Amino acid sequence: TFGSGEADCGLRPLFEKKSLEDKTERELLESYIDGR
Amino acid sequence: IVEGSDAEIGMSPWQVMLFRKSPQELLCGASLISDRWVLTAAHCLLYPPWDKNFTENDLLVRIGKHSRTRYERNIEKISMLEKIYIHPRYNWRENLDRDIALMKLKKPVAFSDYIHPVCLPDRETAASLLQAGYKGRVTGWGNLKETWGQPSVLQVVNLPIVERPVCKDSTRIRITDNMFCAGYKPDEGKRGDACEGDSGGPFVMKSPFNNRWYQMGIVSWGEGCDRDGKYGFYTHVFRLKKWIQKVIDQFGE
Amino acid sequence: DFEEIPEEYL
Ligand SMILES: NCCCCNNC(=O)[C@@H]1CCCN1C(=O)OCc1ccccc1
Ligand SMILES: *[C@@H]1O[C@H](CO)[C@@H](O)[C@H](O)C1NC(C)=O
Repeated sequence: TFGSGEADCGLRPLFEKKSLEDKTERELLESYIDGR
Repeated sequence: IVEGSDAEIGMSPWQVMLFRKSPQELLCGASLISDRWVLTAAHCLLYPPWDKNFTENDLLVRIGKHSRTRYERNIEKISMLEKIYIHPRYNWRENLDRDIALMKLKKPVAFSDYIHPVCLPDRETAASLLQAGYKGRVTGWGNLKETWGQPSVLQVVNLPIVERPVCKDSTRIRITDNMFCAGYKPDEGKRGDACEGDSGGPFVMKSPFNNRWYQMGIVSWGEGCDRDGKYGFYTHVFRLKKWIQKVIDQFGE
Repeated sequence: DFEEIPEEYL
C-alpha cells in the first residue's frame, strides 16, 4: 500500500513463500553482480 | 512483449489487466499495490491527442490472469473502479513526464495463490538497485511484434537498465529525471521490449537483501518496438513515491 | 477475440 510497498508484499505464494524459484529470476540476481 | 516468453503460473501475481467494457478490449497493463489500489500509466487513461479520456465507469480491472482472452473461472477476479487519480503535473503535451496514475478499487480484493501485491521502493532500495546494467523484468499481454501477433498467455522479459547519456542520445525527445530507459544495445545481441498493449505495466526488480519484489518502473513510451538503437522509457516510481503516499493517505488505502 | 465475461461485471 505504501513504502517498501506492503507487509507481505513482494513475496509470491507459489515461489518465495515455498522457497521455489522461477525459471529466470537467477538472471536478475546475477546482474546485480550475483544475488544474495 | 517482443522477444519474451510465456510466464509461469503465479509468476507475477501483482499483474493487472485493464479492460475496456465496450467494446471489450485490453486497454493496458497495471499493478496491484494493495488490496484496494492499482498503479498504472497516466497515458492509459488520458491522452488528448488521440482523444483518449477514460473514466471509472469505462473500465474494468482484471486480477490473477494468465490467459489473455479466456475468462478464468474460479481463478481471476474482476473489479470495479471507485476513483481514478492522475498526477497533477503529468505532461501529455510534450514528453509524457510524470506518466503515472492511481486507481482505487470499489472493493478490496482477496489475495490468493494468483493474486498478491508488489512492494513500492524505499530510498535505499532505489539507491541500491537502480543502476546501469542491473536487470529488471517486464510483463504483459501486448503485441509480440511492431507490425505482425498477439500472445495467448502472459509474456515476460528481463531487461537491463541503461546509462542516462545513452538514453538521451537515442532520441530527440527531452528526457527528465522522472524517467529511465531500459533495453539491450544493438551490440549486445539480446533483444526484447514492451510493445502495444504492455503500457502501464510493471517494471520490477527482486531485492537481494530481503528477497522481495519491488516495482521500480511503469511501462511509459518507446519509439516502435524492439528497434535497434532504441530503448524503452519507464516512469521512475521512486521519484514519485511522495505523490503516491499522499494520495493514498488523503483518500483511503 | 475476448471470451464473454460474467454480466454481473458489466
Ligand atoms: N516499445 C514500445 C513501448 C510501448 C509504450 N506505449 N506507449 C505509447 O504509445 C506512448 C503513448 C503516446 C505516445 N507514446 C509513444 O510511445 O510514442 C511513440 C513515439 C514516441 C516518440 C517519438 C515518436 C513516436
Ligand atoms: C477527462 O474527462 C473528464 C470528465 O469525465 C474531464 O472533466 C477532463 O477535463 C478530462 N480530460 C481533458 C479533456 O483533458
